Amino acid sequence: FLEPLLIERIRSEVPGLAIVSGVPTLSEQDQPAPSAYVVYLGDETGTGADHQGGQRAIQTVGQQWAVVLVVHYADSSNSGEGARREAGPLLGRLVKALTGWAPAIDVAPLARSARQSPATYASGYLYFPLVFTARF
Amino acid sequence: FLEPLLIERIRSEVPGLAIVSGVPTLSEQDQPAPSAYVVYLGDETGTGADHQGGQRAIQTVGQQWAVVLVVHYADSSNSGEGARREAGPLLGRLVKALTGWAPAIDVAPLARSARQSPATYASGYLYFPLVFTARF
Amino acid sequence: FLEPLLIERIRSEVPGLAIVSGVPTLSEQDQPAPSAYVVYLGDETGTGADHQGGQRAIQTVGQQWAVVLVVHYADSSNSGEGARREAGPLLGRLVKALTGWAPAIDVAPLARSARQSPATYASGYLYFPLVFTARF
Amino acid sequence: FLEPLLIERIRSEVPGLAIVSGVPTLSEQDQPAPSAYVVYLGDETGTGADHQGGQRAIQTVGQQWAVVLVVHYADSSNSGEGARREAGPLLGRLVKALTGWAPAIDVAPLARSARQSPATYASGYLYFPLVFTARF
Amino acid sequence: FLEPLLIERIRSEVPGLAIVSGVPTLSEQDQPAPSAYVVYLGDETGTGADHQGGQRAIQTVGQQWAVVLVVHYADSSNSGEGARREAGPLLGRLVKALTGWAPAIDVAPLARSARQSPATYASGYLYFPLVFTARF
Amino acid sequence: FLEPLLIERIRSEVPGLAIVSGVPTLSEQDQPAPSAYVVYLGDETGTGADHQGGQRAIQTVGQQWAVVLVVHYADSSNSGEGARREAGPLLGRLVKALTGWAPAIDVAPLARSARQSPATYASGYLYFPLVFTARF
Repeated sequence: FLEPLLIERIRSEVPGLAIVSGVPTLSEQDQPAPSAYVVYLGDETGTGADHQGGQRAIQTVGQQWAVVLVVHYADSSNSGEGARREAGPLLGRLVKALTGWAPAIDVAPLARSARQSPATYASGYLYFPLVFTARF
Repeated sequence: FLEPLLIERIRSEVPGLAIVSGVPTLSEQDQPAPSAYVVYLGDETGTGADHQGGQRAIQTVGQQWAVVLVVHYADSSNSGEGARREAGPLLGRLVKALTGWAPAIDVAPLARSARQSPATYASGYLYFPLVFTARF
Repeated sequence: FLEPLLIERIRSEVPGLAIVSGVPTLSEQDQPAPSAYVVYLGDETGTGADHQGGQRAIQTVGQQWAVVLVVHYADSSNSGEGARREAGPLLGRLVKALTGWAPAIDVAPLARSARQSPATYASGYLYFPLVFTARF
Repeated sequence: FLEPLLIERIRSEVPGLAIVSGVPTLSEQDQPAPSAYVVYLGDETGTGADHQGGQRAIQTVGQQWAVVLVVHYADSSNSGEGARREAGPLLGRLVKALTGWAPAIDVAPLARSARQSPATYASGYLYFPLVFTARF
Repeated sequence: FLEPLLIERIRSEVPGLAIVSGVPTLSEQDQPAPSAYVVYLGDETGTGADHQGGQRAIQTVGQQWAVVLVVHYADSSNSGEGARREAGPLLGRLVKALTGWAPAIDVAPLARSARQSPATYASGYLYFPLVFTARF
Repeated sequence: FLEPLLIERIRSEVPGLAIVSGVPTLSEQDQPAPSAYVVYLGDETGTGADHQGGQRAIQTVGQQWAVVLVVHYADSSNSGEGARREAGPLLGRLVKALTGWAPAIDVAPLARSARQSPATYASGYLYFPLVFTARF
């Protein structure tokens, strides 16, 4: 219950052309700019372990959080050259800022996943079903 | 089955500009005032324990209850400065009045959660998936 | 399979102004009169116990049945004074007539719940998620 | 796989005024005649018992089948007098013809339920959630 | 992965009047001809047995497949005489051609069910919820 | 998280007449060309085994991926001659390129299924519910 203090800098208006898009199916044909395009998948819950405490019946609630990549630059049905090759550094930047960059945390792990996040394509332009953990 | 006696003062017409809004997705762009914006999540049920009694097959039914924060003041895609920093006292007020302030209760715990209620943002303005327990 | 014989008197046309309303979301703003406003929640089923018999594979089927309270008299966003305080006797009348007043019953318990039926408000006028058992 | 031979007489055009109604929510206000008004609930399945055989992986499949009663004669919001009191013989006729009257059956029990079939009212005119077994 | 070689003869344009109907609710009132009217129910899956192998994590997947009978000849709300009595040979033909007539099969059982396939009527003209297995 | 490097060549614009079709129900009557027509089925997940590791709570996530075949050439309600007989080599090409052709993979098995992928027809022209594994 303290993430906003760092979320403020986590979010930095990634797209320069998209304005008031309310970003978080994709168009892939008329998007003004390659915005972050965050997505939500689900949640993780469990008890009967170190997560659960005493009063208030709360536990360390597992949280899910994913993103969608929209570049379509150098990849317009030609080949996957420049779609993720350029994203690599961008993917690292996104995964390091939006996740893994947490405030002073005691019971808020803010789990981050640098690797082991497979993504498969479809629709003929670009799909990226990212899989990351939040834990908070 | 006695909460209304204190609910009467729990609710005190938080918004001064919103009238007959039937508050309990959000707009985040044309809301007249920062109302309480309460939300409902689910329920908790269980038997075979101290909750269950004899006749009437009733038990201490776990109840879920959450809220949504809508301020968008000092936080208009600029930064999370003034969104929750000002809410902190307001969040405490809300969580202490709407929850944890119960009448003479014998089997109505009215559980309250001051901490351990994480919230994540999205849509580019403000999201707050509050997680609180009611137990009644 | 004999409840109608007493249901006939259970139902007595509670509202004097509402006519052919087909009562069993609520409006809370243009309702002519405070009708009973019965609601249905679900069912309870189980076997491998005294409920199950021999032939016909039938058992004492648990039945769920609830009501909604619509008074909005002395409680019009002012305070919860007169909403349930006046309902108390009315709630007892409803729960004693509609439930617990059964015909000659051998395997039809017709369970009734005088207490332990919590209700929470929302929408800014009145909500009452009653929880009662029927067992038949 | 032989029921039609007796279904032919099971069905005998109960309503005299309803024509091509395709009977199997109810109106309760403009129905020409009190038709049978059969309804379907679900199915029952199980293996690892005498139901399952050898080849073809088939078993004695439990089947669910219910009916809806629509009389609204002598019961028009007045009282439950003549709604089920007259139905009693009619209910027996329906449950004995539509169910329990099976052809030469070896693995087709065609279970019938004379009693233990509770029904609850609602909507202000008449409801009858009949519960019967078919087993085939 | 070889069924088409025999499916080619399995399907033989059963209806002579229905053209480009895309057959696999029914009308029962304006159908030009009594087509096969195949239907799909679900699937059967399982592991940890002889079905599962080594690589490719595949197993002998249970497959469900059913049909709907539409004759309405000699059975037009009169009686079930000629609806299934004439279908009997037709039902055998359908169940022997569409199922049980498989190519050279090693791990494709193509299960067939001659008997033990109950069907119940409704809607006042004809219903036939056939239950057959495919296993492939 | 490296598949695109080979996906780039996996996808090679199979249809020559279909342009900007956004391929991944089918029409089967006005399709310009026999495109790949990939489909998605679901996912496979599991823990408590060699899949799960230490930090990041990730595991070798099972992935599902299937295709739909649309040829309708030499098979136009005549017979299944030329529908899959010609597809055989095409099916092998598709299953070898789109699957089983993976980059340098350490924890990305990219499972491929040459056989044991049954497909059943329906709708009167062509259906092919392919079943393949991706594991990544």
